[PDB]
Amino acid sequence: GVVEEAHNVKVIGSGEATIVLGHGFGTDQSVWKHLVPHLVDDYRVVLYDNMGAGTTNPDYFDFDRYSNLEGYSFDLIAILEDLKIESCIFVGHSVSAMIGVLASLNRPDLFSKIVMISASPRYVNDVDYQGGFEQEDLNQLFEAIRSNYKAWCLGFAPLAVGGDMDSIAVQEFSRTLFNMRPDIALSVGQTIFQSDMRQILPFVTVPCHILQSVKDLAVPVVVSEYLHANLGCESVVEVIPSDGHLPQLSSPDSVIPVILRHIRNDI
Repeated sequence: GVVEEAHNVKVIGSGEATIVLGHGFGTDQSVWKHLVPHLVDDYRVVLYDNMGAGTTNPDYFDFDRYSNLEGYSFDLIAILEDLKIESCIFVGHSVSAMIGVLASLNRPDLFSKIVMISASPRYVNDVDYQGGFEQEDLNQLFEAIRSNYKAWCLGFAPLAVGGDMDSIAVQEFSRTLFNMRPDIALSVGQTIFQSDMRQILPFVTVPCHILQSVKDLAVPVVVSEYLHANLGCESVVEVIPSDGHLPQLSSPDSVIPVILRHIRNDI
């Protein structure tokens, strides 16, 4: 199947009860490796890769399509339609949380709940909003990515993942980051860092569970409070006593039980 192949779609199980898991920048569906084992006996589990991940064909990366997060939301809806899924719990890591939110505005019927891990609607600070970054900080980042990609990957992965600098998770994320084509990494990094989803949050109607590490390079804790205050749906927040932007990969013993409780239990 064309969509299946392009996004490396994997489907594990057959019930109606379905969970779809979307990954963040720099990684792939393997970020879910410590969560999936605990879902498959109860749910049909769907994994996919975002266009532009290093596991995808760079020929399919259309810079205009992906110039806004809406392109990735259309991909998500296409995957759901291709699989004939009528409803799912969507678990979105990092940018995928916002991708799922956008998809839910167009097709709320397809989602019963969104569980977000490491989400942010806006990374750039203004005089009334803390997102974590000044524009000049983002400018430096993009220049690094342009100048020497390998070296940028090696420096960034430990910061993003947190914990011990030579952990297996750091190594894995360095590998997946460097698997991206450099031009695509740069373009998508800019699209994400410059995004702004704040204005649409009041229109969300699907219930959201907002989870993050207490220490996350890209997500100040106040962002979780901001999502909770401004989302128009029912929501709950749980800050986890963990380090890292990919804590489901790097700190599973502390993080997986929290994600599971939010998947299995409704607000």
